[PDB]
Amino acid sequence: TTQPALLRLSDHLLANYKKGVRPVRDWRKPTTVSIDVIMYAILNVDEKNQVLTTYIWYRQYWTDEFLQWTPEDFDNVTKLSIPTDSIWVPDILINEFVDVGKSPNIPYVYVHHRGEVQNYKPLQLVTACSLDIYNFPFDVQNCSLTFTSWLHTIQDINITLWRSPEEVRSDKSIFINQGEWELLEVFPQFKEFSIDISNSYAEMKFYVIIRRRPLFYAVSLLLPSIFLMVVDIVGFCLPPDSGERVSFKITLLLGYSVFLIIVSDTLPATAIGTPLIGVYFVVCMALLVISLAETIFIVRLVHKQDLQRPVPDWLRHLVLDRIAWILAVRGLLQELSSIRHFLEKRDEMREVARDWLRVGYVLDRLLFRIYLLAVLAYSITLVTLWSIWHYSENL
Amino acid sequence: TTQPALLRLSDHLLANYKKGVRPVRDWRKPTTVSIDVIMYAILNVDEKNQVLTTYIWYRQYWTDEFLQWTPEDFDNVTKLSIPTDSIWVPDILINEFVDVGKSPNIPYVYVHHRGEVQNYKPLQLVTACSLDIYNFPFDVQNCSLTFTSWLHTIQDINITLWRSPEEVRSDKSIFINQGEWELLEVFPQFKEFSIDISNSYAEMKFYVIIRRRPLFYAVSLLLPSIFLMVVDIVGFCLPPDSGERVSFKITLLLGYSVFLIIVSDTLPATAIGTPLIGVYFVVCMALLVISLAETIFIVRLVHKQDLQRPVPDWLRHLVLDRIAWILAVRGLLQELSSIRHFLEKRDEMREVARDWLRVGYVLDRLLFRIYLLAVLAYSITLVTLWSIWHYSENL
Amino acid sequence: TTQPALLRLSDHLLANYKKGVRPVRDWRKPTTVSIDVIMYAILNVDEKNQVLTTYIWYRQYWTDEFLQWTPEDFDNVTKLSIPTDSIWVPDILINEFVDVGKSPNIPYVYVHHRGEVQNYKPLQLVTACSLDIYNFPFDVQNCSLTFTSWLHTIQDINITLWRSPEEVRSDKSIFINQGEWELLEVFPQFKEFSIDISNSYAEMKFYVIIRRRPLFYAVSLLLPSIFLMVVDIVGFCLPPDSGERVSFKITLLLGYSVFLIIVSDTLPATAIGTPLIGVYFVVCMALLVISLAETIFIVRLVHKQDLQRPVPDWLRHLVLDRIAWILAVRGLLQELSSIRHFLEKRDEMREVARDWLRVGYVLDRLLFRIYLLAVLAYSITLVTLWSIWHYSENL
Amino acid sequence: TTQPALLRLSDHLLANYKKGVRPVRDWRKPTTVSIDVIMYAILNVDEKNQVLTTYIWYRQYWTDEFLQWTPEDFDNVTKLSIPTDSIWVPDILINEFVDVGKSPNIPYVYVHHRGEVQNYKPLQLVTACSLDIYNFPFDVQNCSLTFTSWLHTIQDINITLWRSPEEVRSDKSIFINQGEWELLEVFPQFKEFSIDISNSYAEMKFYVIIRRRPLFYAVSLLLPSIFLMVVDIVGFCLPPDSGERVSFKITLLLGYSVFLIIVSDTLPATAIGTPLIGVYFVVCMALLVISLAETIFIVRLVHKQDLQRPVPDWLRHLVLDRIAWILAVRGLLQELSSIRHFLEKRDEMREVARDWLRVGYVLDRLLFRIYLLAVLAYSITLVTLWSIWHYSENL
Amino acid sequence: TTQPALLRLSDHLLANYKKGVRPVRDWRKPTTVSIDVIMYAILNVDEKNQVLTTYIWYRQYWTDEFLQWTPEDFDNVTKLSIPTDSIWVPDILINEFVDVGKSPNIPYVYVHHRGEVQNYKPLQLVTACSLDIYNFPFDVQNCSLTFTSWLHTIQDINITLWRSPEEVRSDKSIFINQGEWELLEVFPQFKEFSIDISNSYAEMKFYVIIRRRPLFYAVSLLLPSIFLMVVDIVGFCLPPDSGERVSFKITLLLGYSVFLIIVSDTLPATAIGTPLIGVYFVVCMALLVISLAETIFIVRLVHKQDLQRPVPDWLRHLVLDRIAWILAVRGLLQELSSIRHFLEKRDEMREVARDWLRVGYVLDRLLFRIYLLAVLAYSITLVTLWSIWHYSENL
Ligand SMILES: *[C@@H]1O[C@H](CO)[C@@H](O)[C@H](O)[C@H]1NC(C)=O
Ligand SMILES: *[C@@H]1O[C@H](CO)[C@@H](O)[C@H](O)[C@H]1NC(C)=O
Ligand SMILES: *[C@@H]1O[C@H](CO)[C@@H](O)[C@H](O)[C@H]1NC(C)=O
Ligand SMILES: *[C@@H]1O[C@H](CO)[C@@H](O)[C@H](O)[C@H]1NC(C)=O
Ligand SMILES: *[C@@H]1O[C@H](CO)[C@@H](O)[C@H](O)[C@H]1NC(C)=O
Repeated sequence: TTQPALLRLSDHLLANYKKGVRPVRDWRKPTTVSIDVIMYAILNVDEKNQVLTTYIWYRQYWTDEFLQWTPEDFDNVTKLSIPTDSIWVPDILINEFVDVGKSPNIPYVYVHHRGEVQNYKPLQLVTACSLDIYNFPFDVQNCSLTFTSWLHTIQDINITLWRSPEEVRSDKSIFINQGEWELLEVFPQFKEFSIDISNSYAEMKFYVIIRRRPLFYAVSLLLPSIFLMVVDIVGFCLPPDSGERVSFKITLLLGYSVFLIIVSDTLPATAIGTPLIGVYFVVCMALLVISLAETIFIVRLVHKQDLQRPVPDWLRHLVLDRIAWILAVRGLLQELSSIRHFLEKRDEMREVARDWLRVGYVLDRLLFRIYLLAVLAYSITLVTLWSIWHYSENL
Repeated sequence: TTQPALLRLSDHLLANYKKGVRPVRDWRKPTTVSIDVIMYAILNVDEKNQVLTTYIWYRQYWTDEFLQWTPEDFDNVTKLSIPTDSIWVPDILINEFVDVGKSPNIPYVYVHHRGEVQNYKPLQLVTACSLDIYNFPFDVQNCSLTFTSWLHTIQDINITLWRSPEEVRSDKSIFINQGEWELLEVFPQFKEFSIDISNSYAEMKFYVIIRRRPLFYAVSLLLPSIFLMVVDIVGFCLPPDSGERVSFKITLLLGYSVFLIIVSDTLPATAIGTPLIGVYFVVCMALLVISLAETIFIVRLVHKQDLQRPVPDWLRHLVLDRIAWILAVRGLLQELSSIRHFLEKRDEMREVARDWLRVGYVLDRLLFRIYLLAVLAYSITLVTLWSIWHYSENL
Repeated sequence: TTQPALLRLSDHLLANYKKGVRPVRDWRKPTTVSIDVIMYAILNVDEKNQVLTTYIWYRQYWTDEFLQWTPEDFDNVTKLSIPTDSIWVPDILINEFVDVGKSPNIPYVYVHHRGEVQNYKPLQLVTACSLDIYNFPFDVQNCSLTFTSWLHTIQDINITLWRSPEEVRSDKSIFINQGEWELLEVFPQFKEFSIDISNSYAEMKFYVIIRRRPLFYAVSLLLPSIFLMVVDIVGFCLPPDSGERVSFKITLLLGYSVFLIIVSDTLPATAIGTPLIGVYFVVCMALLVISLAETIFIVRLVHKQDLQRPVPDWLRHLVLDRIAWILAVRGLLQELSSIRHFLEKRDEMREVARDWLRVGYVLDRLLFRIYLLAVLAYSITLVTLWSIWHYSENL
Repeated sequence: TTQPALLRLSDHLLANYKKGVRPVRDWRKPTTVSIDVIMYAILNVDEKNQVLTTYIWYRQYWTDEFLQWTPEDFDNVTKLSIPTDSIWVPDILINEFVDVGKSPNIPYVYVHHRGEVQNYKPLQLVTACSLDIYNFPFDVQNCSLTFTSWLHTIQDINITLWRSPEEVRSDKSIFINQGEWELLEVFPQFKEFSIDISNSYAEMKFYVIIRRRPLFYAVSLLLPSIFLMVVDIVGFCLPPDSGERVSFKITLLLGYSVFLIIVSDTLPATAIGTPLIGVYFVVCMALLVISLAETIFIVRLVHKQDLQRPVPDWLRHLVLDRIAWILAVRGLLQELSSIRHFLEKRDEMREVARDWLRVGYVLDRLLFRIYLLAVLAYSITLVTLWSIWHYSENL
Repeated sequence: TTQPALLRLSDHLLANYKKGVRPVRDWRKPTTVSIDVIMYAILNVDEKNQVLTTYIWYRQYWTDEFLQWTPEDFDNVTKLSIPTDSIWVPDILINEFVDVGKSPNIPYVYVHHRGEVQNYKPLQLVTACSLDIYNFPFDVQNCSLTFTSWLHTIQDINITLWRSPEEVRSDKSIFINQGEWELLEVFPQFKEFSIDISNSYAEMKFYVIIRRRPLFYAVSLLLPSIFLMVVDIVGFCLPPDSGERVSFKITLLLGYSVFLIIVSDTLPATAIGTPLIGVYFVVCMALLVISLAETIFIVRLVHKQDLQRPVPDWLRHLVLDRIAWILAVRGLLQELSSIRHFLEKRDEMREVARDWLRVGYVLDRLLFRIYLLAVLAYSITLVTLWSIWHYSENL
């Protein structure tokens, strides 16, 4: 007619159309929603409140049996857009979410032909996830998102995947690669959910694989922790007996405590787990404290009237395996002989006070061995963490 | 007829239906809402603002006497879903809440048959609770949630439990066990509420039992506080008199103050209570300060012209119970005898300055006893706190 | 008739009813709103942004002359509930508020009989108040809430109190007593408000009296500040002259600075006032600094060639009131006499360097007096603050 | 008639009334909005994000030519209130704003007579402003608010002031004077805005004058910075040469660094400017560092084998202007003479090591002069800042 | 007619007008939206969450074929404003955004003539961007904003630029120049977007060029880092051998660590990059630590019984290139000769302990060379960063 095609097509469709009833002619046939997920960016991974922020491009389609027309009647048009609030829209929600509402709504949907309705929308999802930092510098996380209908059972709503699973697994078309986390794989999975003997529901789980970039954390933390070899080589060659070691070890302890003072403002906080690097740091702290204490005992003993046991019961264990594994003229001469002792009184002080450096080292040597074993353990665990991080790129 | 069943059933029901009036044919019969609560996760327990964040799956049903139909008239269908905003929905609210609004709405409800209407919805509840941290590492909390109608009295609205109470007590089907707090029991309870002589209301209280996981806090706090035995064994065997103790005790005091500097960033803050562990920490601080002061007095006395009272009035109390519980030739000889005194002047300095180590220990020994009693008290209170924590799993 | 009573009663009332016009038959009679306030909890008192968060149960009623019916016509029912958005609701707002919107709405109101309409609603009020912390540990606050209509004058809207004032003064039926602040009195007051010569408005002020619980702040702050007697008794009996005091006072200054380092994370921050306890703390700091400086001068003078003025002009003021208020044989003997002076050269060093401890104390004694006066002032002001806090419970 | 007056008056007005068209009979006449601004409180001045929070009581009126009636027809009533959402309301917005939405809406407006419509509403405005802290303790700020229509040009909407400008300049009727900032003047101003050659817009700028209260900041910051005279008088009279100054200056440097450690938690942060007081503080820090360094050189030189140049090229400049601006008997006697040198070897050590205190002071005296000039500059700039602050109350 | 023109024109237009259909008579012609962007202010650049906050004045127009009229029929009016919610409005969104919703809506649009509809609105955009701080003090950022339709393809919606590109490039008419960042260029760009073989979309990218103001950061950070020349000139001229250097270098290390303690509260935090200035700071820290260690070895060696290798294998490399690139009378005489050795025993101690200052400097000199090279590198990199910053103003 003279009326333009789109206006009278919308009049023919939307008038005498009841939004709020499931668009099926036979109620025994469930409606099928085919959803798709495209990854855009990873905005934040809190790893203290166990929640991550993500931004996802989302689309889905279903069949609306009451929106059908013959094209050549309405001037041969095969697609139009009508407002979302005037048709039936299913309720698809995420099971795990903390706060949603910063994602806007799109008030337009295509109704292509034969009832094909398509919805395009962005998503600002803040979803709870179980984030572990056991291997902090080299983390690989394994988070899930579940799509389902909160009310409709599987006899009313089915969920299917839009594309083939392989395309969804490797889809990095619009991802931002200038952040901190690197996307690896989005793995879809279908499940039937039921926690009671009456009703069952359809779910579509998406597993998101992310991986940290360790360069920043390596150059900012590991090399100052490589300085344990510096402290070892400055504490080894320096005389272990009374000298400047006590003071210089104290200064290095203050420095290595200032380092962990700075580090605590950068390492993540979590109330259920701690990084293994922190375990190695506190082990190094304990060994430094025991080293300082042992140096204090050795300094004190050989300079404050050493009365150590010559042959105590511990000597047997000391020697069993440690040495294997690791008129007035007469009065004038009398007083001259009496005052001649000043030379001895000036000389016999060092010989008194320089006794037992030999026995003091039996503990410094063992503690040096402990330092080297600790450093070797740190190196091997760092290498194996890097290996586990690097082998995760196969998926 | 030719019209499909669901559309004309919705037309028959919703047309000439007035939302806003209580759906009863006789106004003397109150409507009964049967509610249920399923526990999902404990997102946050603030324990500083006395509020916890929780996520609960919720459902309820009531009877709508104006939504009834004979199935075989409408093509034998016995269930349909209609929008929530087109029927009467009761107002069930939580008495204690700080901020709600991050939980979305579900715009669909089943109207099964004979007026059975079911509502399914998630809940993001941020509810105030009285959280105590007296036994911080081993806490067991006891929080409540109250469901009632804010306007309708008990003559208009009754609240009943959906399932049997035993099922609600032990329902951990969908709980997340990868967090910090562990769920123990959800105990329902019915009460009739009235704060005036005219109106009474129906409530349904739910008591949520949670329990902290102490592993993280134990390995991160207790063992550095186990190092009090390290400080005791390094302060005992080291000479108590003038030597290196003053300085070494000062260094340990700086270290044990750095520890509580770090701890204050991890211990919770509350303006109405403090953990008992903090009480033991400050007691240890006070004892360390008194030890350092006593060492300073002992160092000062025996090296700066000791003029202590030989037999003061305190000697009686010192000995009563402490020792039980715990031509020119003549001038030449004259000047030789005069200058012979240099040996004595060089020798009689140590004997002057090494007087009274015996009396100085009467206080170091007692203070060592005080340290051991404090450590024993710490150990026994830690054991009893763990026992109280472990016996709470029976419920 | 056959139609049930509630439905046709709602039809008779709400149909041909215009929401948006004040429900009076004669426009010269103002409508009267009778409000009531019940106290539930005090969620937060910020005392840095001068705002407090409160939770109040609220109710009010007015007369709607267009909602009237004869009961026995409509099957003898004398109460019903109708949606709030379908009738006229007055605009009652708080004058002082920072952010509202976290309190939900109740979409139901009773219309009892003869036009009696009742509204029940919770309130999440975040209202600005003038909070002072002059007596921080023992605060008693005096905050107001004002209820009025923002547009309607007193010729259109009147505000009256629901119950008698005495009941509102003492109403602690549902208060939570497990928080930090204690409720004392809610005092209603009526006022007529007008800031221009044309229009006047009706207000209903509510004064909320709250009171801090000082136990936590006392046990956490006062006793370490009771340790000023510890520092006084360790600085008094220790020799004031050159010895270990300079160093030990330095150590106590570092400790008493670490204390205020910790305290600054717990004391409240306010840009218009400071607690008097902080004034006493900084006075103690200044006195400690002046003590350390005076000890440095006394140490320096009596050990570095004292050339003080014997009788300067200050001696008169020093003594006026301070002492009241507070062949070759000849050469051989010659060289022997020359070398005999070594005894004097070894002995006359202490006598040179031990001059004037007597004059040094004239300042240490006065400064000790200053410490005791400062401690007495601290004690008396703490006692009077506690007395003012305790006498406030009469109201 | 029998129908009450207000209901049929509202029926006569609102029926057949089209909201959404500008209420003028002739479209060539712009509508005039007469606005007013009343100041209530200044909630926050961020001075780090360059934004302030304000609370303003607001009102405006315009003429609605379609809402007119003869009073004696409708029972002689000359005012009524009708809902805001049923009439035409202009769009008046602030040009500069960061976040609005915490101010509620008032759903009622008076339509007095002959089309006089009045709107009363509160405002929660968070507006960006250029805040400078050059004179932090004594700031006077100069912030603007602009009211205009975002779409309608001046041919459609005009903005006029309700009252006379003088009344708006001095209007402190409802201001809260218990905060931090003091209101001085609200200066209205009219401008015609146009950034293109086609369209012009009408604006009404309001300049808000505020002023800080300096008491808190003075008593909390200036007096500890008055202690520079304390450090000057303790560093002047103390011997400048080797003694206790190096150590005592180090202790004062640690104290004066602890002071600025505390201050950094209270001084405001701004990325475009710094207070001049901070400049004086860092100048004092630099002068203290140079003083400590110069003392170290002087201590080192006169005690470690001084080999300074006697007459270098700098001596000319040193003296030009600085001094103006500022058998066996023979062997027995031989060995006696040889050993007689012990007296000289014991005596000639001080005379060697006490050389050149005279030359060392040439730098300490000059640096003392620098300290006094710095203190004088600090005092004069503080006085002039106070004078500028005090003279701002004339407006 | 008697009815005023605007009311009946609005009646003629809006009645029988269907909002929700694209306003084209022929559906094969896409609608064209001509957009414009005007820059107002840069509120925040987070550079830790990789997001910036911006405020933009925005406008656009399109053609509405169903809103057309002949002017002289409706009393010769050629423009009117009608509510936005009563006509068709396209959906133009930004691809990258984190949170929107603090920008209000303007419920009025001009419909000029022949279907010309204009929309004016402000925008509060919080958009994600890739912010780098490699050259922190002198940053130039390069951020994008993309405008497109989220649903409509290019066959339905086209996007064109309102003005010429040159005007948009240089448009600083209403910019605020009192902030931290300086606007340089807004560069528009058109692109056709398609990530699939079926649908294509039209985009309009806007590149926003901003530039930091370095004055504040220069005066607050660079000059204290210019004090490395102060530390170099106080560590060079001071004797490198045993003396006061160890202690004075320790004090400078504590000062230069306090500086970076203060700096960490002002430097930005980013998990993907670090400023080069921080790299130079940590290099200076490492060199200071190695200097202190080398001084400790040199102090220890020449004072604790030096037993260094005289001619080790390292001597060849030491000398190859380093020196090029950089009765009783007999007994009386016997005892006199025996006691005559006291002079030698008092004299031969310094000569023993003053051995090898010559060899110790071979490392201090090299380390001084390292300091000068580090300072030169710092200066040249600062100059080149300033040059890159200054040359960016050409665009
Ligand atoms: C629609 O298709 C028919 C048959 O294929 C064709 O004749 C007609 O031209 C098409 N519509 C238009 C508007 O061209
Ligand atoms: C409904 O039930 C009747 C009787 O049980 C049965 O005959 C009929 O087939 C059922 N409806 C349908 C659609 O099959
Ligand atoms: C209402 O009151 C009348 C008279 O008191 C009484 O007869 C009647 O039974 C009452 N209504 C009902 C439903 O009982
Ligand atoms: C309105 O004014 C008229 C004339 O002044 C007066 O007679 C009449 O009484 C007034 N209306 C009422 C309701 O009194
Ligand atoms: C509109 O234009 C016509 C012809 O140009 C003119 O005669 C008429 O006066 C104009 N309208 C009005 C209201 O003046």
